[PDB]
Amino acid sequence: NHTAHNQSYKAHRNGIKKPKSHRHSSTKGMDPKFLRNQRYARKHNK
Amino acid sequence: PAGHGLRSRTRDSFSRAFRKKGTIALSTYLRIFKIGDYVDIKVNGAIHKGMPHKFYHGRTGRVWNVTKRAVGVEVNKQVRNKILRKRIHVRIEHVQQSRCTEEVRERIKKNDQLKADAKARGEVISTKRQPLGPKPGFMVEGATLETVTPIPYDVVNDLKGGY
Amino acid sequence: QTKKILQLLRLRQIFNGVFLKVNKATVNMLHRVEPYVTYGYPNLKSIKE
Amino acid sequence: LSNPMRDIKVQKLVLNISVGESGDRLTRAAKVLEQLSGQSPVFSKARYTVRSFGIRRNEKIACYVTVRGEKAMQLLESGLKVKEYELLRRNFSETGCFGFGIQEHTGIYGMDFYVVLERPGYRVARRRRCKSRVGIQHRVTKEDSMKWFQVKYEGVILNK
Amino acid sequence: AFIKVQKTRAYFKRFQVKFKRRREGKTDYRARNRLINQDKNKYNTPKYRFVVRFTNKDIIAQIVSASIAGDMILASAYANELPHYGLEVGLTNYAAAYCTGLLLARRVLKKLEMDEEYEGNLEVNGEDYSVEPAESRRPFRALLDVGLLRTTTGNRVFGALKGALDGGLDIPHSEKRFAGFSKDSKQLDADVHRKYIYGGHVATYMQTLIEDEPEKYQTHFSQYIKKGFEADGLEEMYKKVHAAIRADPHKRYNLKKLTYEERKAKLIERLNALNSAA
Amino acid sequence: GRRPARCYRQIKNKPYPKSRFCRGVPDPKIRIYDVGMKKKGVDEFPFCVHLVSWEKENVSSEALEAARIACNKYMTKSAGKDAFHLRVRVHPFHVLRINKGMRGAFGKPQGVCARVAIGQVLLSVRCKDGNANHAQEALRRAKFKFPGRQKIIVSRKWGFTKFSRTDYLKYKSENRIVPDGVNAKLLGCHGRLAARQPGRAFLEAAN
RNA sequence: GGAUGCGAUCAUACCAGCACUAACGCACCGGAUCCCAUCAGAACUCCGAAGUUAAGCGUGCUUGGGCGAGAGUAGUACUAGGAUGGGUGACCCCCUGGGAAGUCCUCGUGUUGCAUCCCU
RNA sequence: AGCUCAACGAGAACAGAAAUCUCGUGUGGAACAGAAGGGUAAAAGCUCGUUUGAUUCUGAUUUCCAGUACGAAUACGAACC
RNA sequence: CAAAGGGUGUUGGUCGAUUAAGACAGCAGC
RNA sequence: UCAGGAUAGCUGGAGCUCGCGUGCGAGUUCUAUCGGGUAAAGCCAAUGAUUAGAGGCCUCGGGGCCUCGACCUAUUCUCAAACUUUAAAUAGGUAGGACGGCGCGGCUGCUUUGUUGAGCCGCGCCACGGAAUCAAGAGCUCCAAGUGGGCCA
Ligand SMILES: [K+]
Ligand SMILES: [K+]
Ligand SMILES: [K+]
Ligand SMILES: [K+]
Ligand SMILES: [K+]
Ligand SMILES: [K+]
Ligand SMILES: [K+]
Ligand SMILES: [K+]
Ligand SMILES: [Mg+2]
Ligand SMILES: [Mg+2]
Ligand SMILES: [Mg+2]
Ligand SMILES: [Mg+2]
Ligand SMILES: [Mg+2]
Ligand SMILES: [Mg+2]
Ligand SMILES: [Mg+2]
Ligand SMILES: [Mg+2]
Ligand SMILES: [Mg+2]
Ligand SMILES: [Mg+2]
Ligand SMILES: [Mg+2]
Ligand SMILES: [Mg+2]
Ligand SMILES: [Mg+2]
Ligand SMILES: [Mg+2]
Ligand SMILES: [Mg+2]
Ligand SMILES: [Mg+2]
Ligand SMILES: [Mg+2]
Ligand SMILES: [Mg+2]
Repeated sequence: NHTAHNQSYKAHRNGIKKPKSHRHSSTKGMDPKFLRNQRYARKHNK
Repeated sequence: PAGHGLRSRTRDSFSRAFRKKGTIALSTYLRIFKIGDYVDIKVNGAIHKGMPHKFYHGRTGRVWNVTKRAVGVEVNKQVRNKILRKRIHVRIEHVQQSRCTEEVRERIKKNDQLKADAKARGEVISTKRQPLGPKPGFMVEGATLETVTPIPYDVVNDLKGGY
Repeated sequence: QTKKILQLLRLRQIFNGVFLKVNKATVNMLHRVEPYVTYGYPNLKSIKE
Repeated sequence: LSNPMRDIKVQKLVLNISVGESGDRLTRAAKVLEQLSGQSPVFSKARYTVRSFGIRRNEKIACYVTVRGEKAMQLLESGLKVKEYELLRRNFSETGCFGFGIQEHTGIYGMDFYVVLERPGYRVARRRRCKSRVGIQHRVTKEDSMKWFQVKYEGVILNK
Repeated sequence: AFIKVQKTRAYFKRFQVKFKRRREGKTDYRARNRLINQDKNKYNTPKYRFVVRFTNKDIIAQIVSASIAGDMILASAYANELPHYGLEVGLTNYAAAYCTGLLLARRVLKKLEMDEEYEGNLEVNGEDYSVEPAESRRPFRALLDVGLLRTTTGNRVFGALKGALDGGLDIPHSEKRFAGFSKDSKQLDADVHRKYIYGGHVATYMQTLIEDEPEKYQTHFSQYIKKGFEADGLEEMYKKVHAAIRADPHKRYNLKKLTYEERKAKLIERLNALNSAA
Repeated sequence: GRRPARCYRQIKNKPYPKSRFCRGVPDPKIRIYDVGMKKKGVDEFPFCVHLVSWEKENVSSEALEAARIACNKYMTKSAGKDAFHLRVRVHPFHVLRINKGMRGAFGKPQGVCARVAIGQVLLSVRCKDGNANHAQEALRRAKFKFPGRQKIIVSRKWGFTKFSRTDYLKYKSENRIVPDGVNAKLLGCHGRLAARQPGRAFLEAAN
């Protein structure tokens, strides 16, 4: 029916793969009110 | 779904501590959360809104968003051969500020001054910590020696308090 | 676990040998592969040979 | 012990008429209290349905009214006068309270007289803010209530 | 028959004590939580509470902000210090509450160095007032914390609220609870509200007793008579007090815990006495 | 009828006591756990001997009653009806199931048994020093009623109390012992002082 | 040294009984015209200041209960790894490591922030 | 917004084990539509007042998981209440 | 593959009792 | 749909982007910190189950003043996958720098009583690599096979 046998072995053949971490992360899902003002702040930045 | 509800197997994990029920102390609501801070997720059983899934209970994550009543938290989750960066929003009642990096900031300053002091005198050093190493030799003053020997066996003593 | 630790010690073959500095970090690693290894304190003669 | 703030007084007088059934009788019984006390009585409802007593749940089966001040004293002496200023020793509760019942008094209805005795300062247990408990020494005891009844109305306590 | 002890060992083992302020009957933590909880995206933005408390003989007003170590007092005003301004009697009535609220409003604005910009209401006519925002600065904002009292129409707490509003403070509110508001008409009667601000209701009662029960007037208003205050002269007094406020706003007697040695010595004496008995 | 005891000798399942989940459980065979003069005072029977289990096994309630009856009869004849107190120290709270193909094989409750551990006392007898031989012999007969291996150990404690015989006399001579029927209460130095009696108040704990 | 207002920590702070308190307070307390409030001016609300520290609040005490801490229980129970270890088995010793919990015993009974006021 | 429940103790004409009324104790031993678990005491329980956020517009996230859908839930944004 | 339970088979060990003031067996008249 | 298929995983081929110990990687430990309710333990703690006496014997029933049982107090034997105050071992999460820190300025329609915050930007300065061990290196993409009956300790 079911078993986890050998599944950890399969995962470790090429894993465990950590996601690539970049200096800047996506802003999707953050507070739109904060994001909208930040866009205006960069627009008038000088 | 698919044979298990959202809060299945949470009889103990989501229950309040003994004699620690009722009103939540207000220091919880006076905490300040900033982007990049580390927080430990601890579900409070009394607050039923914004509560994370049982998996995230007892996990430490990084704050990536702040809302009126909740903080966005990034938690690593291992799925087969990959680690996923799970982004969840949690009400601040379920999060505690973690002390996992409490020693970092103070350590950096001490390292900076030690290098600065060594730089002025032209002596290259290393500020790295080291694990416990072997102890040096030393002398111990003699004292009365207590002799330890095996005890004769007694069946009557093979029970807490004896028979 | 044992397989990983022996690799970190560079013991990939039976009867291979290596030196190891003594500290709590290394000693605790060695404690976890006890039945697969034997070790001790080498004298000057042993290191020379 | 002789401080003026330790003087006993009648906090309130409660007249209860448990007719045991709704309808015209309850309406007439309520009118008796209103004229006897001068204020609108309250209609109590049965907590549980009991077929033996013939009362259904959430049905008005009794009426009572609370009286305070001079009228409580005026309406209390009348009850004791009918009772001949004599009460049984068991009629006094351990919490400094006592009561009696008359069966003569629309019609004729039997009333239930209960008196609550309190010293000044009982507000501490009644106020909303800083609600507390009255000191044990300051509470009215069973003995204190008996002495008050024996000096206020020079009554007699029959142990029987 | 013998009754089982209700408060046994098991009862106390599992008993959880409420918060000290709750079991002392002084703090409603449901209200407090919703008063001090600030939006997390506002960070260290204090949420000030206009705390008004009434005692049997005094009125306490405070501007309070919450912190982990405890509440911080920005400004305070007591009705007991109103005699410094002229008000000698009735330090707990509706008019005194208005004066106390006004004094706090001018003091906090004085501390914030913005009292010149916001002078408050200059025409106290009993109408609902709210200080309009200035040009280069918004008015100070605070929230009313009434405590455990009942928020009834005409309550003294709303009299202090009106004084704070007339002093130039922004306090969210409505007119449904000011003195003079009518439940049926759903309107605020300015004349009645103005009457309470200057103690007109107090003056009316003083005149009623004089005409009907002069003996009761002497006792019920002994302090008023002792200081030569008449019913018709109360309105002028409060107006003078309001102008004054805007012009310029260890031996031990308790026993000490016995030391371990002292307590043990007394225990031995009792123990020996009990043994020597019988 | 009932299966041979070897079928359920080994402790293989988690405890399965009678509860709202397991219904229709037959009553245990053993219902009496104290025999003899059970009203005798603590000071009457100083001697105490135990029949101690030496294996981890299940003991059926049927065997427990059989051992009690066998031990009781010999002791009554050998020593008398009022010269001993026998107490069964084990209660059967585990329910055994029986499956009367393998589809839906979860069995119905058959009987009850006791989950005994190594070194656990099975039976205890207290009497006078003069009847020590009879008490040990009575437990010997009861040993043949149990499935595993037991052992006879003479207790160093006073009867069924938790105090050693030397300590019991030491405390009793100091007037620190308050009889409580078969039990013995030791007076310390705690509680309300007025509760104690003139000759029963102490400054230091009994050590 | 304390009280009061708002608090933080939420029993070392709770519960029970007994005892005690200068000053300012805080209370109890007086009244029911007005706002408000009920069967009920008890409560809530408004106005007031004759009386009392009786209670509340505060402090102390108890071979008090509870709670907190230590010791001990105990290197015991259990447990990670090891053995062509013992044993018919059930189970158990030893090797490289980790390591509890009632009873019993001793001790403790809050600490503290802002503001105002009394002791001054 | 106010209130405190189950239970017990001591009292009151008819009235009793059990009607209603009074005081006291009462950490929830009650209640919260239903299974069980968790949770809740100036409340999430009980009684009253006013009401329709059981509304409109997308997107994001969690649970399921292939990191697809559906169901369900959560945190925001922009409106109207 | 073997059990409970047994052996005055034999080998170790543990507790107690008796014995040059004469034990034990047999013999003798305690 | 259950003798099948697709899907992900495991696998090959094709490479590409870099790197040469200054690696930012690790089925390991160390240090710091966080979560847990199994083993054991507990009932002399809640809930449930359960044995016996002792004292008090007020008040309720039982029978014959006596008397047994109910009751109350302090003890006591023995228990729980769907009980629990407490509570391991093993295992689980996070962190240990150059994507660091500080100073001086600037931007905003968001936020504040408040150039008060929040995030971001510019300039200047500092930063011996900031635990151990190892690192037959690290990352990324494409196309596709087989497999989707397992069995043993
Ligand atoms: K299930
Ligand atoms: K046997
Ligand atoms: K409410
Ligand atoms: K009550
Ligand atoms: K042999
Ligand atoms: K335990
Ligand atoms: K129990
Ligand atoms: K396939
Ligand atoms: Mg499906
Ligand atoms: Mg699944
Ligand atoms: Mg409120
Ligand atoms: Mg099984
Ligand atoms: Mg009154
Ligand atoms: Mg006093
Ligand atoms: Mg104590
Ligand atoms: Mg439920
Ligand atoms: Mg929803
Ligand atoms: Mg054998
Ligand atoms: Mg085939
Ligand atoms: Mg494929
Ligand atoms: Mg842990
Ligand atoms: Mg579990
Ligand atoms: Mg469990
Ligand atoms: Mg267990
Ligand atoms: Mg196939
Ligand atoms: Mg298959």
